[PDB]
Amino acid sequence: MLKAGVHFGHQTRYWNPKMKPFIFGARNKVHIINLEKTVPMFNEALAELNKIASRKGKILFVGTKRAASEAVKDAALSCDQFFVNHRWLGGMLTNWKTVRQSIKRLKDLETQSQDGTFDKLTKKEALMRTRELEKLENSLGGIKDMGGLPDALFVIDADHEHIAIKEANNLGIPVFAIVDTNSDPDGVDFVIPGNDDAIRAVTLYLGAVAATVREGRS
Amino acid sequence: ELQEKLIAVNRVSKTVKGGRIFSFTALTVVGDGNGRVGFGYGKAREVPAAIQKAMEKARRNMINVALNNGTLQHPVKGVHTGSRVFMQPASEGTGIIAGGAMRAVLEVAGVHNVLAKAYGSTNPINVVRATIDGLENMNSPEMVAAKRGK
Amino acid sequence: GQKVHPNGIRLGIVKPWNSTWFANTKEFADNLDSDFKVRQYLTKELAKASVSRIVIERPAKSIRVTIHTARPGIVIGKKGEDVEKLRKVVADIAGVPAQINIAEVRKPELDAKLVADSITSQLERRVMFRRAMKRAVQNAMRLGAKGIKVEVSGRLGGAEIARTEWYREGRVPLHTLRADIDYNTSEAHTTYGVIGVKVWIFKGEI
RNA sequence: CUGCAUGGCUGUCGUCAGCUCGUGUUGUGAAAUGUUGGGUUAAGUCCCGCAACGAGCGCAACCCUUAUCCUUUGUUGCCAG
Repeated sequence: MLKAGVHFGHQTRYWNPKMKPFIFGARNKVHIINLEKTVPMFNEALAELNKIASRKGKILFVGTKRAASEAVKDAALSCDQFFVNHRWLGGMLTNWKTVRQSIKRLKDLETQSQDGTFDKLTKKEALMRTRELEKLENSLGGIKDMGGLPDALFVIDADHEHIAIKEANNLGIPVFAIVDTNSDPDGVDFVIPGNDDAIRAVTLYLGAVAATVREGRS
Repeated sequence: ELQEKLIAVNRVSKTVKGGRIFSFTALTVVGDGNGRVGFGYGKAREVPAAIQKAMEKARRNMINVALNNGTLQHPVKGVHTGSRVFMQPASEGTGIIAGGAMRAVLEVAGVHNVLAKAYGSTNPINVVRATIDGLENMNSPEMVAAKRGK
Repeated sequence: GQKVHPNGIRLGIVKPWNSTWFANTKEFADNLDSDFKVRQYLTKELAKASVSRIVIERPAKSIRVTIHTARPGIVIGKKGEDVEKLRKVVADIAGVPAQINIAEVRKPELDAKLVADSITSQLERRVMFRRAMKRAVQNAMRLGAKGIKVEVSGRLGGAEIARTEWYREGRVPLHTLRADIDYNTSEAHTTYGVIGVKVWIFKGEI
């Protein structure tokens, strides 16, 4: 939606052949996507995401690119999603049959912190070992209650989350991506128009998609 | 009455460096006892662990078969790395019979009424994958006739 | 070889000593013969007690006994005064007043003397030796330890010959001098064999 | 008489740097990959980057000790005030 007619973002003459059908012209000299088709293109994929969540498919959001590096949990705390914001490498998802040892190791802390046995000393566990749990919650807490591998993957930019696309295409996971003015759908199975470098906008956009995953509890 | 069956055991001995080391490999099958078959490879520094790894893979592997009434209707071939396992429906006598690495594979599939020979490589880790390529290759009649319009 | 005598030469290394006594060197053999005699009449009033080891100190004009037990009630008896029998069986041999201390064993299913008893009493009941051996390790390695080995001998699983078979988990430093290994050999002594078990437990250096 | 019956006692590569458990990925498989590449060290040692990770062992650390102050001793030793 465009409301008061305001338009911003990147690229003022360049666009790639794979984005050719989405762009209609330009506004504020930036290339603009057809305002008649934006909402039905967005709803089309959002309904399949809701259907995956409505058959207990677990949804993994990747927020490595700066405009989502906090908003992937700070704008989505009541959406029932899972999240990653750390830098990707080879094996960053495909090594799950090993990385489950770190999940087992996290559960071994939150099954002990709840007990009075953990509280009876001044810092030995109630500070020194809470600092150990709060450290592993930062790097693995956003996937600890998932298990196995995702049933759908979501990415903010197919240029920057390109190894999350690579690892998902190794496991066979369907990928959902945001597009604006230059994107390559190679390895992406659903596309939606939106924002990838706003300061602004992405916080509201994440709530407009992720809240349909907590509808899967119905 | 699901049964977990062993096919063969192998020992691989290697000189290092000074002295020697040796590991064992096992090949096992579990399947479902009717219309489904499944096999596992397992390698370890001791036989009971090689079999234990193999069972842990064999329970996590599956192949669906076009099977009816526990039996075959046509001759079928399956091939893997020089093993050219050819199977014929066997009747009017003993049901096993057949090559020594095939006898448990047919029985965890529920099709242990079949005469089979390897016609090439006798190595059990080739033979089992050529027998299973034949269980993947077979079809129902039913489907070989139902390819006709309407 | 390279099995050595763990209850002999290795037992004085990184461990507390089970005896301390002085004597005139012209009677050393007689005071060594009584170091066994003060145990001979005592380990018969501990016959049920699940004791891992005993310590017998003989200071001048005194004798002081410590018992390391998995079951502190069965050594103190009715009203907890029957512990004085453990003094009276050794004071009648030494001819001097005797002291008694009852010490508690931490994790009695991780102590080598008692793990070998818990396997021997299963082999007397004709259980499958690998089941008892693997359950003893899976129990001990979950109570603590850095590694453990078990070796069973005699009539294994119904065998027609004596035989020997083992099982090991983790690290067992048998060639390291500071390893603090805990050890025992046991025997079942049946009509059909001697039926033996040997156990080596490692929990930490020094 | 014989380590050519043993156990114990130690001897050696050698303070050498390398060996395993739970695992991933690749191949029909022996096995590979990682442990390769860029820098470096006493050292598969410490880093950089990367399809690999945790956990162990050895190394280092730990333990023993020496080059010199501070406090405690103070004699039949020492002797400045």
